[PDB]
Formats: sequence, C-alpha cells, structure tokens
Amino acid sequence: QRPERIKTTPYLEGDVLSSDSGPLLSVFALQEIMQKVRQVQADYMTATREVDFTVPDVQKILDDIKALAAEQVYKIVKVPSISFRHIVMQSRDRVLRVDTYYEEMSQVGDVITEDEPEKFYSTIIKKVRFIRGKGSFILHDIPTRDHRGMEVAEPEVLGVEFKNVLPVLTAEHRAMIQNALDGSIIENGNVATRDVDVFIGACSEPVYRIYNRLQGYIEAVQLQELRNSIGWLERLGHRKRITYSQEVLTDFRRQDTIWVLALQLPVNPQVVWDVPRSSIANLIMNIATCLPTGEYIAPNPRISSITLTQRITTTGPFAILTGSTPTAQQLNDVRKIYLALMFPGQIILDLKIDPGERMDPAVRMVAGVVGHLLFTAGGRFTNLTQNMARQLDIALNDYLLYMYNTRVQVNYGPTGEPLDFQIGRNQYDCNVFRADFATGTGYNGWATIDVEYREPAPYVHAQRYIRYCGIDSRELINPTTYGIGMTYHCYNEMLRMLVAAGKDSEAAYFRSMLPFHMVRFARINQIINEDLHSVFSLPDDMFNALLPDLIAGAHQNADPVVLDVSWISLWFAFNRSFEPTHRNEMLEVAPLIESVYASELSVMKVDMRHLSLMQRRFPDVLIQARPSHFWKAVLNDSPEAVKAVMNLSHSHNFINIRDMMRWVMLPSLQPSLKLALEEEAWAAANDFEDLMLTDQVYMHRDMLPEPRLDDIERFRQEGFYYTNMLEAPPEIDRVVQYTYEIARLQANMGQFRAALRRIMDDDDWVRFGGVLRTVRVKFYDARPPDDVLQGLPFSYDTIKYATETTIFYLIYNVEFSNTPDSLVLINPTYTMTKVFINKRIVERVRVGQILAVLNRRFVAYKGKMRIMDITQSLKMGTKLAAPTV
Amino acid sequence: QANMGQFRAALRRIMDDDDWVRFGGVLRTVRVKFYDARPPDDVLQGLPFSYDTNERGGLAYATIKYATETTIFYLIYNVEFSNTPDSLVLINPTYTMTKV
Amino acid sequence: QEVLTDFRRQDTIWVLALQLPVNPQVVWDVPRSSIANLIMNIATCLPTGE
Repeated sequence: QRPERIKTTPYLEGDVLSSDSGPLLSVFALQEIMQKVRQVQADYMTATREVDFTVPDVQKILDDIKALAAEQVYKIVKVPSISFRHIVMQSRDRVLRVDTYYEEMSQVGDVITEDEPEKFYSTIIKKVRFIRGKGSFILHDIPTRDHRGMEVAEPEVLGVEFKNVLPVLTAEHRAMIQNALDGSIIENGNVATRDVDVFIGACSEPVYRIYNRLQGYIEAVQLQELRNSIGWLERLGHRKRITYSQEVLTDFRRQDTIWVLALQLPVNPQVVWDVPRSSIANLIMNIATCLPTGEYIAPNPRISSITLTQRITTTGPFAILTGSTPTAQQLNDVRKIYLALMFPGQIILDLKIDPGERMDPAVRMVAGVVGHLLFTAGGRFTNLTQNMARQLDIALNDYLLYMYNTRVQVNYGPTGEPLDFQIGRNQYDCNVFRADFATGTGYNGWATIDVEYREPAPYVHAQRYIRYCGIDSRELINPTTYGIGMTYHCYNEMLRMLVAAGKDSEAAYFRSMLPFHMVRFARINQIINEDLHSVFSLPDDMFNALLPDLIAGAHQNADPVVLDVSWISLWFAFNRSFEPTHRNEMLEVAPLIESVYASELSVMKVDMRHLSLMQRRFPDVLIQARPSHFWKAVLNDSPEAVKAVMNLSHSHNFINIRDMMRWVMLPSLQPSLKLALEEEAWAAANDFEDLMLTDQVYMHRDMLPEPRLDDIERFRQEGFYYTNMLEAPPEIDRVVQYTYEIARLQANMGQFRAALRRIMDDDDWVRFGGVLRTVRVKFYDARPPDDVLQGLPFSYDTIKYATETTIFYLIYNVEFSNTPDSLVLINPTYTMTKVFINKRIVERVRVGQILAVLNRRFVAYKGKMRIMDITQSLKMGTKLAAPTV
Repeated sequence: QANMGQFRAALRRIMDDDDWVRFGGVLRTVRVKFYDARPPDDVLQGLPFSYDTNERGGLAYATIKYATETTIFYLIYNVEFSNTPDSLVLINPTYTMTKV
Repeated sequence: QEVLTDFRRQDTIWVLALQLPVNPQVVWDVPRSSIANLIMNIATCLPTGE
C-alpha cells in the first residue's frame, strides 16, 4: 500500500521485538521527566515549596480539546430581550420607565471593596461575560400576523412591557398607541420568499452593539472562507502523503441553510510558542498526536553467521552480546534513544551511573564504538550532552588499546587527552574521533550537511528537513548507488581504523551492517519531516540556537530535557529499526485541535491585557494588587481543558511575575468568532458606567421635599417623585475634592467628623471620587427606612472607603382625606448621598412617549431557514472539487 | 463541471449535437457477448461512469467514478413469416450508448 | 552527572560545603606523619587480588 514498505529481498526481514505508539510514548515521556526530579529531591536536602509531580491522562485531554469545538457561543431564540418596563404612578397621564438591562447589570458580581483585589478582577470579568452572553442571538422564526393588508409584527416581539399600564389610560390614549403598535410593520412583507424579516424593536445599547457584530460575522465569513480553510489542509496533506478518497466537496449552498464558521485553519504558530515555560508541554503534545504506531525490527540472523555444511559455521565476533535479551529496565532505555533521535535538539542523553550492577567489562568498550556511529554531535544539533560525548571517547580509548591479538605499534602524542595516538602499521591518526561541538569531528555529520531547506513548509515556522547521515527518504524508493556503495563519510572512516588497529574481524561485522544501518535512518528521516510536522514542532529561530547555547552555557528559554541511558542499551538500540506500521489515529483531526487550543489562548490574552491597566487608571481601588491576581482570575474563567495543556510540566507553579507580564505585552493573536465578540465587549465596557459602578459619588445635606398640594389631581397627575440621582453635576468651583488618602489621614486624627459638619452646614458639596462603588437602584412608595436616608458613602470599622451606594425613588401616594400640611413636620428629615450616572436609566415621561423607544432596527429569519455549524468538518481527509488558485 | 452543477447539463448537450465523449485513458478490459433477441437494459445504454452526491451537515459532497469494464455485444436479428413490415418499426427508437 | 541534569537546573542554587581539589601540603604538614599517610594509603586504595 506504500512503496517503501514492500520488501523483495529477505534482508529486511526479522523478528518483531516490541511495539510502541503515540499515546504509549507520551505517557512514558512524562513518567521519565517527573521521576528524575522526584529522585534527586529525595536524596539531597532540598528547600523548596511542596509541589506535586503527577502525570495526567494525556488521552483524556486530547478528547476535551476536541469536545471544545462542539460549542455554539451564540443562541437561537424566537423573541428578543425585553430591556424595558414601566412603573405605574398615581397619575393617569405620566408613568416612569425602567430599563431592566441596568437592573440585571447590578446583581452579576459582588460589592467592589477596596480590600480584596482578586475578587475585584473576577467581578469585572463576570460583567464582561454577561454582555457577551446576553447579546448573542439570531432571532429565528419570529411570530407575526396580518392586519389590514400590511404585514405587522406581534406585540410581544418588541422590547416594551406594557401589561400594567392599560387600565390607567383613557379611551383616547389607548387608540393613540394602538395606531403606533400597528406601525411596527415588517419591511416590504407583501412580497413572498423574502427569506428575511426586518422590523423595529427596542433593546439596550451595549446589548444591541454586540448583536450587530454577530451579523457582521455572517455577512463576511462564508463559502470563500471555507474555500481558504480546506485549501490549507490540502497543502498539509500534500506533505504528509495521506491517501485521499474519491468523494470531493462541492461548494453548493442550499437556499435555506446558513453556515457559521467559528474557527480558521491557518494557525499563527507564534501564539503557541509564546506561552512561558511551555517548551516541555509543546513536546508531549507532539508525541501524543503525531507518532505512528510502529514495531521494532531485529536484523536478519544470517548477516553475522554462515553455515557451510552441517557443523561448520562462521562465528560472529560479538557472539556473547548477540546472545542476550534485554530486561525490563534496559528495554526502557531503548525507548529513550529512539525518542532522542526523532526529536534532535529537544531531547539529549546521558549515562545513568549505578553501582549495584556488575556487567561484563567488554560491554562498555563495544558501546564506545556504537555511539560513535549512531549519534550526532555535529555543528547543527546534538543528541548527546557534552559529558556523554566525553565518556564515549574514554570508552573508545579503552577499546583501541586493549589488544587481544598481537600488538600493533602505537605512537602517543604530547597531550594526555583520550584518543591522542596513531594506532596501526600505516599509523592512522586517531585524534579525529574526539568530539568537538563546533564542527562535529568524531560523530555523525562529519562531512555531511544534515540540515537543509528544500521547499516552504505548510507551517511557516519550521522549514527544515532533517537528513541524518546525508540520506534522503527517497532512497528506499529510487536508489542512486548500488548495494555495495551504500555508505557515508562518518561511518567509513570508523571501519578503516578498526581495520588498521588489528580488529579486522570486528570491522567485518560493521561492514555487513551498513545496509541495515542506512535503512534505519531512512525511516527516521521519513518520520521527522513527514509525520512530526505540527504546530508543536520547534521553530527555526530556536532550533538554530540550541547548540551554540549548549557550548557557551547561556540561559536558554527552551532548555532541552536530558534523559539518560545505560551502557548496554547503546548495543540494543543498534540492532532495531522502528519500521512504522500505521500512522496515528488523531493525525487528521489534529489541525482542529491546534486551532481550538490556540484560539482559546488568544481570548485569554485580550482579557489579561485590558485587566492589566486597572491599576494605572484607578490606583486607589487597588493598592494591594500584583500581576498574579488577575492571572488567577482569567484562569478561573476559562475552560479546564485548555489549562491541562498549559500545566503539563507543572509550569503553573514555577512562573514568576515578570514572565506573565511579558506574555501579556506580546503581539500574537489567533482570530476566531469568540475573539470577535470578546474584543467588542471590552470596547463597550471601557467607561464602566454600563457595568453599573462609578466614582462620582457626592455628599450634600438636603431636606426631603414637602409638596404644597392644593389640588389633589394636579398633584397626582404631574407624578411627583424624589430621587437622589443627579441630572447635572455641580461646578468645578463650590466643590471640595477628597481622595482615599485625604480621608484616611483625617479619620485617625479624628478631624473627619469635624470637617464634614462645617461643609454640611455652609451649603457646599463634597465629592468622594477615585474609588468605584457598586450601585443599586431601589423604588419606594412609603417612607423608606432611615439607613437609606442618612446612609453614608463610607463606613466605620479607621474607615472603609468603598461602601456600596443606593439610589432610591420616593414616589408619593396620597388620598382624599389627606390634610395639605399633614406631610409638614415641625422638624424636617435630611438625606446626604447624591450620585451622578450620566445614563437615562429611570425617567418620568408621558403616555405619548411610551413607545418612543422603538428605534432598534432588527433583522430576523424565516421559519424555513436552517442555522448549521460547519466547524466539525475541518479534517485533513477532505479534498474539495475545484482547487484554489 | 459538477462543482458548478453543470455536469449533467453539459453531457446532455454533447449527446444532443450527436458528438462523442471519451473518459480517461484507463486500459478498460473488454468482455464479449452475443444476443439473438432483446438485450437487457444494462447492455444498451450502459453508462461508463457514475455520479452520486451526498450531504453531510449541509455540505453537498459528490463522488464521480469511471467504469472499467466494457462490453462488445452482437445482436442477431430473427424474423418470422407472420411479421408485417410496419411491426418492427417503432414510433421512437431505443438508444444505445456504448461504442468500442 | 545525574544531579546537574534534571529540568529544574535553570533556577537552582547549589550549595557545596567542601572544595574538591585538595591542597595536599596541608596533609603533609602534620609533623612526623609519614606512617599515618601510608596506612591511610593502603586502607583506601589497595586492591585485592589473586
């Protein structure tokens, strides 16, 4: 079924030794990093915070990111929001209207105090989610009716509740609004098959502003944007060589189906690689979704030995090594080497010294040869640390000199470094196999260009093609040299010094293993740059700085994890191949998983960016604020499936203040539909008056008004009412400004009560600006209690400066037997709190201006329409019919 | 052509001009049959292609497959003594749509 | 080198109570100590053989 996995000659046939996969290694690669820190913190005295090192179910996290693509942030309703009501007074021609959007705006959070900053941030972020949740509707299948030919709307599909006002009107005013109730006609409804409903209703201004943004998304995001989406998935599937089906996609849009499209497929990969301390979490999220299920393959057993007649057989040189079987700990270490060859600069290796084991002394010497022709210490990347590359030379120095045949001559050099001699009769210089990390002299990549750029990658951040030992993935298909001439320079020099040093039977083993060796690397190259090409791969800006920061010891933000393997596992890893059987199960669905995860990251960045300025604007509400406060706030108002990806290496406990502040100030945004609503909802909350909290709270002594009634009905029909809310604030002169610091210094000195009464007796106005306060609106027909009358903008405890205020509406209801001076007392009553909002919340109007709020243009749909989502259909297996130019 | 919905409308226009169409270039193995009376509805007008449209989530996919087997058939006529000359001639002809 | 190597090595404070390259004059300054620095050389570094 694939041209590189058809074996004709029986050279690549061997026993299956093991089998590993994607979700098996990603659990294993996390159970080896966390067991290294829990090991070396249990042997030495560590003084650190008690953090836990556990391993999450990585298979479950990959399902919940996939499940997060099946949510609709909008909602489909038949009627719109009401957002308006009226309170009937004692009058018969004047009622006062109540906007219920500002009523529900108050009771979504808590009372904002000046003490706790992390509750203030969660109270703010609760209010922004209220505007996003309320004003996201579609208005499908509204009910209507016919009235004298003209197509008019139902009385309930507007935004006015008038059920309580009808018994108090006169017979004139009932028909005066009935001619206006039938004036809300559907626009050009006389023609059939319009496919839309246009009428005029009434909704509040922040709720109406997001509703236009939801229509403007469907205005633009359409079949052309789906044409751009599948056109990128064909470019990824072109590289990954995935077999297509016969079924193609035709862009035929039905007459009654409307598509929404929340996500876009070309993901800006800088958003994923900007999360702080996420270099390990972006590695396990690459193993868990792009490794193919494969099997380890032993070589052909007739490579070493030939049987001549019956009892005359060639004996291999490494016979006691081939006659061995790895234990469970040593087979674990082969899975660390093949996890280090596939991820070149990201996973390095070391030695794992343990004293409770007495191996053969010849296993260390042979493993010095194998490591010099399996790993890479070249000038482009490295698989082995600068200490393991040192300990693989002393193992070679203790192998080229342990001569068990007759002694060849050897001329040592002036230094005392390992491998400084000239072994052999023809005196081969052995200095070249000592590792130098700037040119890679001993190991692979000696004279080989092993990293190259051939064509632009679908992903714009990884244009590299890894070619281990100068071998391309096409040499399994169209070879260039014969079977004898399969070689490369890093291996061939190892043979012609192993021959020159008297070991001319050991080199005959490695010379007959070159075609198995180069076939191994022809599949590692076909795994890296064909299957492991994701968003979570390492970008080329970081990949070209891993080696020159390993040498100079500089602080790197992409610290490669160092696993460690034993000595004999260099031999067991030499004799396996990892021929992949099937590709991964979630390979085609993974671009949807990367796009859901990256879009949900960018909605957190815009919430943290707007919340970061709340100390620079109102510095007196937040004295005890630090940037870790809103970091906990937006994380709590976030899906838990995304936080499982960010906290894979437990990076949530190890990041400091200056790391989270940098990620806020970084320009990288993955767009979506939800970001097009959240960025809009922060525009309508930039003044905080639509969130029902403000700083302009005044305090001024005023008496309750005594109305001098002479006619009962004229006192009734005007609608007399008292309200502490201002209509216009006082001037810049004749006002005294306080601050939080000014009142705090006078409260402990005791002069605060003394300085107030001189102001409260000389007819001046004092302002308590600087700190925002929760505003609640109340209505009262009888006398309200005195805690509402002589309530204070502050409180006692020192003082509290962020006490919640109250707006009370005192309406008068009198009877026929009321004395005209019955409301006159000998001593009056006083009120103190007065507040300015600059919002027309509650205002007394006439009956002629009841339906004067019908000015909201609405666009609705017919009942035959279907609102369908097509975000689930973004898979790699779909090839569309007409290809994109 | 099927993306613009003009696939079956184009093929009807090629047949209405009395023109010829050719599909692909696959080697198209040949079977040979013989008939003495009334070959069935699949030998005549045997369509050498297939066009089927499916819809998943309101997307209107389509599958187009070219056939690979062709049939060369031979139609031997058989007449009898009790046949009038205006019996074999029909009011509208039966169409054959396979040429090898 | 299995201690300088785990993934917390970027932010770690290594405290070391003993410098390793010993100035060997301070061992050979103990007066008339030539036998004690021979019994200690035997009972630390002498290998057992056949």
